[PDB]
Amino acid sequence: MGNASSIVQTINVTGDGNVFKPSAETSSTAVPSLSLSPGMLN
Amino acid sequence: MGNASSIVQTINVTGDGNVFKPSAETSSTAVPSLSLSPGMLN
Amino acid sequence: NRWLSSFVSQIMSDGVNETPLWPQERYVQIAYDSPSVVDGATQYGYVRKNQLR
Amino acid sequence: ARAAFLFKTVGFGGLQNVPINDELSSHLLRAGNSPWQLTQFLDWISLGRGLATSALVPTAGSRYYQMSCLLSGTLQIPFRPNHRWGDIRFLRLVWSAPTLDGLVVAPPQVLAQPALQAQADRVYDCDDYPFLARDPRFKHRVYQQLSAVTLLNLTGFGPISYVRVDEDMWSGDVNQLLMNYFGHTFAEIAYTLCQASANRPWEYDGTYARMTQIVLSLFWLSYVGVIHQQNTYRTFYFQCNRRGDAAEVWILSCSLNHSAQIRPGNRSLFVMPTSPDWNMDVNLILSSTLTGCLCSGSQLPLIDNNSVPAVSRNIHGWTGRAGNQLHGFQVRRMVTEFCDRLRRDGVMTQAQQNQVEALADQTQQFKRDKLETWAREDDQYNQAHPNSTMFRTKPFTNAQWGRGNTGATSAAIAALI
Amino acid sequence: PGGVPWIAVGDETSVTSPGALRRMTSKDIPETAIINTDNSSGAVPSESALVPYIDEPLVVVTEHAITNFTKAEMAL
Repeated sequence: MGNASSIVQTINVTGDGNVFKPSAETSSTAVPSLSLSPGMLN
Repeated sequence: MGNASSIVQTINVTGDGNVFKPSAETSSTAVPSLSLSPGMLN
Repeated sequence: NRWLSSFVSQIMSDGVNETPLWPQERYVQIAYDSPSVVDGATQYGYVRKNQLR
Repeated sequence: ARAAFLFKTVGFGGLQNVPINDELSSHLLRAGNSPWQLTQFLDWISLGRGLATSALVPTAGSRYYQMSCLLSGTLQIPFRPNHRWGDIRFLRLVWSAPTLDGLVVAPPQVLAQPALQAQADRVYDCDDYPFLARDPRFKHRVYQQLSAVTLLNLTGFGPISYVRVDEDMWSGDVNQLLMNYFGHTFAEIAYTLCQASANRPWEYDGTYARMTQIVLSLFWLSYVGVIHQQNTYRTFYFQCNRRGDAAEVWILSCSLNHSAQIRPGNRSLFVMPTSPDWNMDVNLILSSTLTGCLCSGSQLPLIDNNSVPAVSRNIHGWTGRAGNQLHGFQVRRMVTEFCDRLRRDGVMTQAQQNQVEALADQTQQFKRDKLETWAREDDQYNQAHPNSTMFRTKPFTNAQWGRGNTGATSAAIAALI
Repeated sequence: PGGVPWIAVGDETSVTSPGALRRMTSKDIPETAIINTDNSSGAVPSESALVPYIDEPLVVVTEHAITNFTKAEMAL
């Protein structure tokens, strides 16, 4: 997961100042499931 | 309801005039559960 | 002259400006990730914008 | 020469909105719909010959604060990012024309629509507004009053004035112009200078700017007591027959008795009153107004961050990391400093000092009582009406009635010479 | 709707490209800051020295979330 940029880079993956701080409040979520029952969708 | 007491200011649990009459239409309910799925909540 | 007339017709044709650059009389604004270095060379007139990407 | 044009708006004094309402706004715009009311204020104070008063405007500082509040509450409409000027209303008032020429009653549709909720302690840049950017003369004319408002709103105390001593300022044209004000008073000189500045913005190092700085320096030196009839600055001084009076009058004068010795160089500093009784002192407000008019194209030095509250720090054109300190004083103690300096110089006697002290004490008592009564009345009105809360005077606290850094300020102003 | 709010960088009435938008923050909308929160529950301290003053991000609340979180208080 290396990186290299030319002239300039708005983000540096291997640079300094980044933060890795897992927390219960932040968690991590996506869209796993939705409510699509036939009767309720109509 | 409420075992024994003697105040008789606003309501009298041990007094007269109260009615205990359960029925199907009245039933009894609270807030047991809610729809808090991550996908729906977004 | 023919090439110039064609260019002016292209400019005056219909459409919109699809770039995030718009003119102002205050100063010449330079995007953050532009190859230009004129701001370093000069001392007055040019301003580089960090939020303009 | 100034390069950045920024200004700060007034902050809520404990309320949830700008301390002004429809009644006060109408009383202010009673005779003219232009929000720029410097000339109207000059007419209202009536040359400072007496104690001005009214039902809604108890003091001159009251009107000054109300002007500041009105401008702060109204200017936030065209300075929104969309930059529209006449689509929203503020207290049943709308701008007329994009060039910010006057305020009029809102149309029926805008009256039905909700008004704008203003915010506190906003800092704005004049060049952001397209019309102000386009027109330089208009911007320079407006920025004088904007600078006066900023100088009043920068801290929680009274207005700020700038004092500078420099021998190279004097020249032939300056002497010729200064000689014409031999018998006039400070109020009249301020009136004429302000009208001239309004007619034409001054340049960086013009005759009018240099003479204004000289006049301010002379007034402050005379006020402290370093310069008097027997010790003059190039045969010029200010005379006050009744020191400690409710309405003091200062007259320019010349004397050939003696001229003080001035060290070469350039020195300057920043002065302000802290006691609330500045609301009834026309001279201090006029000095602050003159400094504001100067600030249009002069780029005065920076003010140190540690002397201002947190919300006023790091303003691009006004505050900075390392800047000059603000010296605050109390009028009653400064009177005693004046008397003591004159007595040490040997031109005043103990009985005269005692008379001046008694008069000053009486004046302080009267002003304190009146200010407290007016503050209590304002509090009661705010309690009664919860939807149109207002303030008639800049809020103050009980602690501000005591002497502060008066001795240090007097010493610094004396060392200026 | 849902997601996060976006604002036009610099001038307005000029949003024709995706590069002219940036995420909105509490600095742009001051009444979403901590200091302007209505402290009817007493959670926020009343001491001025204990209240943080920093920039914060913003998110969009859906009506489903609104209804469910409103119905949550009925249990109380």
